Amino acid sequence: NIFEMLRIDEGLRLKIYKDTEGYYTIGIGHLLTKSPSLNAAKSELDKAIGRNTNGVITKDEAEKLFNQDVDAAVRGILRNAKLKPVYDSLDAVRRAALINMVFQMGETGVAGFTNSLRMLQQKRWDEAAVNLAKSRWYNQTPNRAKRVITTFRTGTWDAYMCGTEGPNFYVPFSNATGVVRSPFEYPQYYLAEPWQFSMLAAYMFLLIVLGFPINFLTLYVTVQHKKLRTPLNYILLNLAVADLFMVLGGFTSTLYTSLHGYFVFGPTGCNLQGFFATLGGEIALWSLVVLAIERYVVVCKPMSNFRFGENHAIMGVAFTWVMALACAAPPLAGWSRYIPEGLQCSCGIDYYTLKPEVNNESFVIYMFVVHFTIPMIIIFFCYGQLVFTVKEAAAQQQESATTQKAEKEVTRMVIIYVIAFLICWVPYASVAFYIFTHQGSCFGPIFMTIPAFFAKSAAIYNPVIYIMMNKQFRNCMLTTICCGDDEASATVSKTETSVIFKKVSRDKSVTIYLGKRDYVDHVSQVEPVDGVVLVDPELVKGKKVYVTLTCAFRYGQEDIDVMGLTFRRDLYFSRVQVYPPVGAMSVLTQLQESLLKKLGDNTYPFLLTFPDYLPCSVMLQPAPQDVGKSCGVDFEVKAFASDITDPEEDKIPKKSSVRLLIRKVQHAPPEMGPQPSAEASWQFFMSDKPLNLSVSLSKEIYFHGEPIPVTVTVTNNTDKVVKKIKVSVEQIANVVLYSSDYYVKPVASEETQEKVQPNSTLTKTLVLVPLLANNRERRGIALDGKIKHEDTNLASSTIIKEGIDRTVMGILVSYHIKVKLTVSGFLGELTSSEVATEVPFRLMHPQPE
Ligand SMILES: *[C@@H]1O[C@H](CO)[C@@H](O[C@@H]2O[C@H](CO)[C@@H](O)[C@H](O)[C@H]2NC(C)=O)[C@H](O)[C@H]1NC(C)=O
Repeated sequence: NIFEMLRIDEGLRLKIYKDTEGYYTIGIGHLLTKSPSLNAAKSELDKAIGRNTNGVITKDEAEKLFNQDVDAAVRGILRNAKLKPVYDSLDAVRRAALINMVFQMGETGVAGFTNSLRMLQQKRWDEAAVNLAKSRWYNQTPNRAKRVITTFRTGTWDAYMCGTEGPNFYVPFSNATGVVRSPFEYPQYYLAEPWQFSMLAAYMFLLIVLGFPINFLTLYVTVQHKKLRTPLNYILLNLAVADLFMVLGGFTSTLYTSLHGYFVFGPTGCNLQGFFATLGGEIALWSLVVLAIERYVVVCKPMSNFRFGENHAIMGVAFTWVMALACAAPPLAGWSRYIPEGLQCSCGIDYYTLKPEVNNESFVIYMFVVHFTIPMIIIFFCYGQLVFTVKEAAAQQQESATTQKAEKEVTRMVIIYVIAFLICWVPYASVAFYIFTHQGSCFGPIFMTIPAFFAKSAAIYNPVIYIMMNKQFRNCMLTTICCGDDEASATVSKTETSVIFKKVSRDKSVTIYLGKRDYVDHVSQVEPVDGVVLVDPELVKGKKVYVTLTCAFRYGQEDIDVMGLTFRRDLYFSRVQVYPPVGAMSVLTQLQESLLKKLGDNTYPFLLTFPDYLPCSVMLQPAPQDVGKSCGVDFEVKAFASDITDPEEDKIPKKSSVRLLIRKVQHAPPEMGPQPSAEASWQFFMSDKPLNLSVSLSKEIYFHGEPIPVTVTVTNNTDKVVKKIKVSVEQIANVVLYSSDYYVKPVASEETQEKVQPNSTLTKTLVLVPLLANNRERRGIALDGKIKHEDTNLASSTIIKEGIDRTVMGILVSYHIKVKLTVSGFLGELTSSEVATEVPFRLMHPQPE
C-alpha cells in the first residue's frame, strides 16, 4: 500500500539523517527544519514529538508524523487546480503513486509536470509513462521512479510486491536487480553473506551430532531394560521417535543443502523434508500434550492407574499420529504447501505467503488454533492444576518432610516444562501471526530463520528436559555408559515360639522382633506396635539405629511413579531412636520383658502408637492379565542403622535396613445396630398414583460368609405391572488421596421374575452371598490386605472415629443393598422405568475368642 511504498523507497530512520539533497530528515521523509545548527534540528524535532528525544525516536511516533503528512498531502493535491482532477480521475492504486510524487518533490515540484498529468486524466497510461521516464525525475533516481512509473502503466502493486513469487516457491528478495533465481536449480547466496550458509551447515550438523544419539539411546536402552517398558513411558518413547524424524529426514537433508547453498533435491525432496520436519515436530508436540494429560490423571486419581493399561497408552500414541498427520498431510494434499523457508535451504510449511489457490489463510488459522493454542492451553492447564493439587496436598501434611521437598521438585520441573514449550513454539506463533497481520510489510530470510532455530533446537532440549531429567531414565542411561543388592539378595521372614516372629537385616547387624502382624484397630484407640530390636555392637559402632512406622498409600509401580515428578504419598510416619538410647522407656510390656531376658544385653525396646485419622489395610484387586499393576494401602515397620542424623529417611543404607509388613484391621464391634429399614414412594408424570416399597434387613452388621436376607415389600397401587425385582450388594470404595472419589462395583446380586399386578402386594425375602470367590479375576474390587500372597476376604467396612479434625486419607470402604425394580414403561412394553433405593450395612470380621 501507500505506507509500504514510501517506507521502502525513502527508508525508515530512527535517528536524524541527511537525505540525498542533504537536508535534515527523520523517519520516513519528514523534514524537521532547514536551520544549519544541529541543536536547532533537535529542537524542531523535540516539539514535533513532544519530549526530549536527543535525536532518537520510536516507529509509532514516526507513524503519527507520517499520518499527518498523508492527511495534509491529500489536501495540497486537492487544493492545487492541476492535481485535483488527476487525483479524482485516477483510481486508489494510481492515487498512491501520485502522493508518492507529491510527498517527495512537493506541490511546486509536481506542478512542473504538465503533459504527464494531462495524459493520466485522459487514461493514456502508455504515453504518460514514457513522459515520466524520459524526464529529469527518472534520471535522478531511476530506482524509485521506475516503481512509480510501472504503477501508472499496469495499475497494480506488482512493482511494490515484497519478494519474488514463483509457482513452486517464494524468495524474500526483490527481482528488480534481476539476480533472483530458483532455489531448486541455482544458488541463493544473494540473500545473505555466504558465511551464514556454512554457519547453518555447522548448526544443522550439531543438531545431528547431539540429536541422533540422545533420541536413539532412549529407544536403545528401553529395549535392553524391561524396567522402562511401561504404559506411561510409551508417550515418552513416541517423543524419541518424533525427534528422530526431524534429525534423520529433516536435518540431514537440510545439512546437505546448506553445504551447497541451495536446495539440490528439488520439489520432490522439499515435500518429503517438509513432511518429516512437520510430522516429527507435530508428533513431538502432541506427545507432550498427552504426557501432560496422562501425568495429571494418573497421579491425582490412583484408581486411574489400574484403568490405565497398554490400550490407553496406545490410544494416546495413536491420537498423536492422527493429529500429527492432520498438520503434516494437507500441504502434500494441496491445502497450503511445502516450500523452502528462510535462506531456502530448508523446507517447511508456508505461513508467510498468502496463496488463495492452496488457501494458506485457513491453514494458518487452523495451525494457530488447533495445533498451537489448544496444546498450549492443555499443557498449561494440566501441569498448572498438577502443581495446584500438590500444593494443596503438601499443605495438609506439613509434618512429612519428604512430601515437602517433592513439591519443590514439582514446581521446578513444571516451570522448566513451561519454558521448554514457550521457547519452542512461541517464535513460530509470534512470527507467523505477525506476518499474517503485517503481510503488507516485508521480511528478510533471517527473520524466518530465528523461529527455525528454536523449533529445531527443541529436538535437543525437549528430549533432555522430559527424559534425561526423569530419574528412572537418567539412571538406566548411566548404566549403559557404565555397561552394566545382588550380593545379599536375601530377605526372609522367620518364626519361633517362646507365637513370635523376627527378621534379620542384609548385613545382619540390626535384627527386629514383633508380637503380631495383625494389629486390632478399635474406634476410640488403636493397638500400638510392640517389640524389640537386637543390635550388633561390633557392626554398629558410633552409628544411629532407628525404628519407623510407615503408613503408605501405594499406587502403580515404584520406579515409574517416583520418576513421575512426584512419588507415592506417605500417609503417616513416625520415628523413635532405638540406639543409642536417649533416657529410657518408662514402662515396658509383657512381651518386651520376655524378649529382653531371652536375648542378650544389646537388645533395646520400642513402641509405636497410631493416631485416630488413619485407615485400615486395604488393597484393590488386579485382574489375572494385569501383571505389573499394583495399588493399595499398607503399613510397614522398618528398622535401620545410619551414620547420618535423624532427618534423613528418603535415603538409607539397604544393607543395614530391615522391614516387615503389618496390618491395621478393624473387627466388628459388640453392638449390632438397629434392624435396617428403608422406605420410599414413587410416582409418574402421566400416572400420579403412588408406588410404595419397604426394604428390611435382619442385622445391621454382617460377617464374612454370613448370608444376608433382604426382605422386600412391594406395594403396588399404580396402573403399571412390575416385571422383575433385582437385589444387589454394592461395594462403595471411597478413595481419598488428592481428591475424594467414590467407585461402585456390585459384589453380589440376586433377582426374581415374580410379577406384581396393580392393586396387589408382594412380600419376598431374597438371600445374597457376598463372597470373593465368585468375584475373583475382576477389576477394582476392594480387598483386605494380604500378608505376602495369602488368600484374603473382601474389604471390611471402615469405621471412622466420631468427631475428628483431620480428614481421613486412604481407601474407605462402605457397603449397601440396592433393591432394583424393573417396571413396564407407560409408552410401551419395551420401554421400562428402572427404580431403586439403597440401605447401608456393615460387613466386617468377627471378634475371636
Ligand atoms: C528474475 O529476473 C531474471 C532476469 O530477468 C529472470 O531470469 C530470466 O527469466 C526469463 C523468463 O522468461 C528467461 O527467459 C531468461 O532466460 C532468464 N534470464 C536468464 C539470464 O537466465 C528470472 O527468471 C526472474 N526470477 C525467477 C526466479 O523467475
